[PDB]
Amino acid sequence: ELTLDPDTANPRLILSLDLKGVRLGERAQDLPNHPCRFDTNTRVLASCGFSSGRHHWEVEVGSKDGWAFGVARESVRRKGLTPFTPEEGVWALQLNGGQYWAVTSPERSPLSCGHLSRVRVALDLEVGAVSFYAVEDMRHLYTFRVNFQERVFPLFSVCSTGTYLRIWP
Amino acid sequence: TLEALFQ
Repeated sequence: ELTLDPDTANPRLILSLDLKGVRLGERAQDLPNHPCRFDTNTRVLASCGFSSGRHHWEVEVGSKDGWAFGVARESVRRKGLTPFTPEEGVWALQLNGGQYWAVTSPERSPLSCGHLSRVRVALDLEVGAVSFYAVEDMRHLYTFRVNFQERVFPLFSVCSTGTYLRIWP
Repeated sequence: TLEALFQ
């Protein structure tokens, strides 16, 4: 039921026709520059955000470096180059330098989780947590415990070609 | 590295 929101998408991203998938293109599309659009960081949000309750979705991930995904607070900064950090309201996993990371700050946390293909995200706004699990055995990857203070959106980022993220039906 | 600067 989640779909990517094209009005938020950085113009270099290419969204799938069914709005489930995202990869990085080779040029910027000519798109209107709405306040909601990430104009520099290679990000896109889902069209649905959450202010309460518990929510699950699953994300199919490419094998090559370049992606990061999780959740963002609605007030995440959209304009100019911004850090990809929890302080900026991004709580995410990332594949970079051949390693899986939970994107903590100032140092990321390397995950010795083995190869990932699909990840379940469990967002719990009632207790204040977002957790990630590898779907094959639901092994726990990481949990951020956060007193979320605003609406929270699923977040996706792809900053190199050769990889992808896809919301799974 | 630098290649994730725009993440």
